Amino acid sequence: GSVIKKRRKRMSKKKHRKLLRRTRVQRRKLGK
Amino acid sequence: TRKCVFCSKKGQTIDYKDTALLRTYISERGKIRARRVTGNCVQHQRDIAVAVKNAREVALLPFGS
Amino acid sequence: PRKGPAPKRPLVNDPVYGSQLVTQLVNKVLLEGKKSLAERIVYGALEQAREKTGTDPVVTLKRALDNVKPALEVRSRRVGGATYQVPVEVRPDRSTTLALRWLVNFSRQRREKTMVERLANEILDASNGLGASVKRREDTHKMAEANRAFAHYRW
Amino acid sequence: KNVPHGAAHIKSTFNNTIVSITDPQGNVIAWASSGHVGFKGSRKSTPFAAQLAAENAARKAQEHGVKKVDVFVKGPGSGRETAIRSLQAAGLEVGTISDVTPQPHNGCRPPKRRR
RNA sequence: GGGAGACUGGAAUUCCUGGUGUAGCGGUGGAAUGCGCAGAUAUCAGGAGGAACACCGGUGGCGAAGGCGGGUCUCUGGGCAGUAACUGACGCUGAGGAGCGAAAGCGUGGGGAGCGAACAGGAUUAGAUACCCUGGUAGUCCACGCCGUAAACGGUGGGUACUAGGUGUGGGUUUCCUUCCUUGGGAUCCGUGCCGUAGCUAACGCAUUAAGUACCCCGCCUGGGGAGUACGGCCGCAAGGCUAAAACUCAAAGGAAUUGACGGGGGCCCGCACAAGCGGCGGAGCAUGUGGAUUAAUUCGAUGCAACGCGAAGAACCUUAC
Repeated sequence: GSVIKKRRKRMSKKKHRKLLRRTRVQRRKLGK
Repeated sequence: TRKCVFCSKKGQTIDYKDTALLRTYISERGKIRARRVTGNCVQHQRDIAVAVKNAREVALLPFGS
Repeated sequence: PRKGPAPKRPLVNDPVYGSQLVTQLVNKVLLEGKKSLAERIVYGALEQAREKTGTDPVVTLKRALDNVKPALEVRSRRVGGATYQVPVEVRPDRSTTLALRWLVNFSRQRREKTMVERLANEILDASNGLGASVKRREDTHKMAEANRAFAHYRW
Repeated sequence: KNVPHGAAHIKSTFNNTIVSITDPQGNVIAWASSGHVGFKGSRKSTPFAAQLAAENAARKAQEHGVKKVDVFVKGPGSGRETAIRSLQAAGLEVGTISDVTPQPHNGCRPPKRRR
């Protein structure tokens, strides 16, 4: 295969983990 | 790769006390000689190796000059 | 170059002295197409070596043939990434040049006016083999044996 | 003092070169490095620098009367044969050449690689 | 070198102690930060502690996969070959389910030599939250638990039967000559590689270790983004893992190979391109031409090699365009 498909999916993965980190404390609040 | 003497009906028994037999297959500096040059088989190289190694530990051969 | 050259001009035997070894120098020391004036000096420079020492110019051939004989020196290369030196066998053309650069070409600086009596004086000193020019021959001698055991490359 | 026989320890890395002349036991009687010669910076590793350091260290050792020296080299520096040949030029009349470089039996972890 | 427990060996790095010993050491494309001058680096002797095991060692061995090599003892799993003694289809696959599962990460308790995410300075740079350098904490290590994911790749599910061979290599059996050793050759069983027919493939290529010819059972796929995301649920101390959509939007996203172009990719070969040799420029004075400028104009061009005694092979007026 080609690596473009992998770094296309990698960016969505990398961006999403950042979103969970930033909203880590807020998620534990509305999760009550 | 001339032949494996040890691997001879007419071949000695490898012991960790026969310092003499081992000198033949260790270098000038402890190195255990390879099998490409020595020529021995796989099974018996494995022997010389465990021998040279045990010997060195009972202080009968240099851990490397 | 890339294939191998040839010796183009021939070392013609001298007309009056019959030695291509002299022919080596009369053309080695030279000027702007001045083989006329070069004829004047090259016979007017061993002229004192004929009379001031008293020995004939054939003897002038003999003394300067054997007095200044570097004949083997060293040379640089890329080896060592530095100025590593290895001895090399050299034709005596680079040997008389070692003295020519301090010869009658450079003998002006000593307080020696009266044109060619000084240029005869230097080639007189060239016969001597202990004069001014042989210092570089000695300088490269001590340099060659400074890296005495540097010939194992042997180019 | 007065010791006729001694040992020379040359350590030559990619950055420097250290020469110390010692008694047969190991006590240092004269040491000189490339930085003590006068070089400073990237020039310590050059073959020229090692040649001068051996020349200087040998000169100090001759002042204490050493006549013959036994040489042990150690390190991957370029100035190893140059350090030896300089000891010959000073006239220390070296003995036997040896080589003692510490190679581990896969012991400690080497540092991170360079990019 | 299949696995678990216990004991144990030395070479090196670090640190401590004591000699010898002065002025540097370290680092890089170059440096500085840093360590020293209170005795560093170097060097000899003694000691402390932790981690990994040069040579053997490889396109070799073992394990279902992950993975597994310093030595010895104890306990234990699997495999192959030979004899056909034994039961007599007891086989194969296997939805859910259960166990094992590199590394990082989490908890409680030890340990910490080197290396070192984060963190400090030093440097490069227009800027350095980087590459480079000097330091450095969790971690890397051990005991008991948890996590359950990787390019966890041969990117190739398991079983079975058949279909030209040649050459290597690792185990176990045996006929033809015998020295009576074994790389003597011969045949057969089981691994592991390279090449190569029939055949297959879009092509690359696979090719008795099939991606060929057939049968049985399981998993999975149905255009690209949104998205392996949200919502609901299960598991988890936490990090998060598993099952898994829709609105909207695009007319493509893709796999293989050909030809050019390009590379701060490689090889080879030529040229006064270097090396051999001679003479100059660069230092002085003056001629020319450009730039910087002052000015009323100091006409218009040319600008790197491939502009600069160039459009000029003729500016006292004309030339001349200011």
